[PDB]
Amino acid sequence: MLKTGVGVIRMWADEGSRLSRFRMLFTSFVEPPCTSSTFFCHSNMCINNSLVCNGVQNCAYPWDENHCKEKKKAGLFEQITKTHGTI
Amino acid sequence: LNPLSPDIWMYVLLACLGVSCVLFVIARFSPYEWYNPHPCNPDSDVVENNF
Ligand SMILES: CCCCCCCC/C=C\CCCCCCCC(=O)O[C@@H](COC(=O)CCCCCCCCCCCCCCC)COP(=O)([O-])OCC[N+](C)(C)C
Ligand SMILES: *[C@@H]1O[C@H](CO)[C@@H](O)[C@H](O)[C@H]1NC(C)=O
Repeated sequence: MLKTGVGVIRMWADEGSRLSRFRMLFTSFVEPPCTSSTFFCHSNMCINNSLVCNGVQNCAYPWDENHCKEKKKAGLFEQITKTHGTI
Repeated sequence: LNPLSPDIWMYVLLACLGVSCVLFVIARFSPYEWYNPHPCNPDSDVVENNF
């Protein structure tokens, strides 16, 4: 967790150690008391509300990614299809 | 109402409507179900069906 808003991530690699790879995810955040256009994860996060349901973790434990799946709840109406809704 | 799935509760309820229509057709079609009522007066062509 950096202190400024600027970081200079590098990677050194020798000719032999060329296959070495990484993949990161940098996320902007502000102080605790968030507002509109900002979602609040705890421990000093004000990630953008676009980052909620982004499909990626933009925090700690996946808090931005929850209650974001809604399909259907039914009984025999769930199976009006090639299941027993034909029979 | 849970120990049978809600397609079985529909298949049972369609079976009661199924078999009772099958039983009513066969009872009117079968010539042995048409018994003769009035055993006190056993001479009349008034054979009945209770189904
Ligand atoms: C006047 C006419 C009279 C007839 C109709 C009167 C109305 C009747 C009233 C109500 C209707 C009957 C019950 C309600 C609806 C059916 C429910 C059902 O699930 O289907 C059932 C039967 O249907 C089939 O799936 C076909 C199976 C082929 C063989 C069936 C024998 C019939 C032929 C007779 C052979 C001659 C025998 C002669 C003596 C030896 C079984 O379904 P399933 O396939 O097992 O399920 C798949 C299982 N799976 C999901 C795990 C894969
Ligand atoms: C951050 O803010 C808005 C929410 O107001 C969000 O929808 C958008 O994707 C983001 N915009 C930028 C420029 O990062």
